[PDB]
Amino acid sequence: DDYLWGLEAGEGISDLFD
Amino acid sequence: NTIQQLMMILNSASDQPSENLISYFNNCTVNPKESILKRVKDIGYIFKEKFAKAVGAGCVAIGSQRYKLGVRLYYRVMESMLKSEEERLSIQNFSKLLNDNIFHMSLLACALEVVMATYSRSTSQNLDSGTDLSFPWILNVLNLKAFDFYKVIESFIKAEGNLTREMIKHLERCEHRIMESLAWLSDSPLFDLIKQSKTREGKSTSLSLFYKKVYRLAYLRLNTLCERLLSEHPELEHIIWTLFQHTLQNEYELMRDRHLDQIMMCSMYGICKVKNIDLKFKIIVTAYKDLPHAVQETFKRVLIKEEEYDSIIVFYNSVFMQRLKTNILQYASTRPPTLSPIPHI
Repeated sequence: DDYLWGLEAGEGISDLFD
Repeated sequence: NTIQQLMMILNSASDQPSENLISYFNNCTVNPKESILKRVKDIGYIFKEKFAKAVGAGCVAIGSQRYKLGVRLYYRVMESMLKSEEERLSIQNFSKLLNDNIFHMSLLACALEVVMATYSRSTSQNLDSGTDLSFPWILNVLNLKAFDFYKVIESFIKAEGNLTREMIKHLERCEHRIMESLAWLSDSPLFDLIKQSKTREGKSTSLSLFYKKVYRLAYLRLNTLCERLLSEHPELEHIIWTLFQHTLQNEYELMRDRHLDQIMMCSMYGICKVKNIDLKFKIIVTAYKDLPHAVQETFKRVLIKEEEYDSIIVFYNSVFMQRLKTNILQYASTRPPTLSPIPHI
């Protein structure tokens, strides 16, 4: 599948919201 | 995993958050308990009424059911994420995250999109005509922006290991749609993030992540059009990719209210143009239709200046090429722009 798993090692959702 | 698996789990699940989720709330510096519960209830009157106005009062019970399962999915994934996060960085608090209304609106919206999409065709029954609430719909309902929503997709997917391949794909396509146009609309916070970056360095992982996925999607589509129209000239594409890549990054205003694919098609033409390779827009436009996104409106109705739209050819000549004239020519010059690395994996 073409989807790009963009989160590098250990990045989690917390690094996307304040 | 039995195409019914997650929905089975959801139908079995309790409406109230688990002892363990509540435990995460009690360890936050700011207790989010009341806010999450109220949000759930408030978004409920709003989702239920908008949904009912989409399918009709005879179908009021279905809106409630969509909502019920979506909230169960919401808590489920939320708990899943908090465990992954506690483990990921051994902390236990999470007040910063759990008190972020945007985070909570995106998890909910994403959860409602899953329940919504799995029962799509069923909901489509007793619906019909010009009222088919595809994906952006749920964003329209929660007054939530596409760029914010996109931030919860990869994580949401990695957090719910029971998503059907069919659900995984839909979520992925949703993110692609965001990347191709939704995230570049004038009401998109992406522009505040970009301008912030162009200005004061550091910060915004979400923008860096956004672009990583744009470039990857961008290249993929680009590469598909080249394999079809430019087999004779393999050196192109990488050059076309460079202009395309440089444009989204440094000429991002060209993307405002426009489509990823319009900049792509205009990049291919322009580069072939200076490199003395035929390639009429007529050709390009015809192959484009082979792309998963691909709709005619995208090259037939392109934003020119004011709310004035025209053919992608008008955009190319009046805006694109005029805006990038000298950059384009540098590709045919003695010292060609350094080629941009092709997005990988």
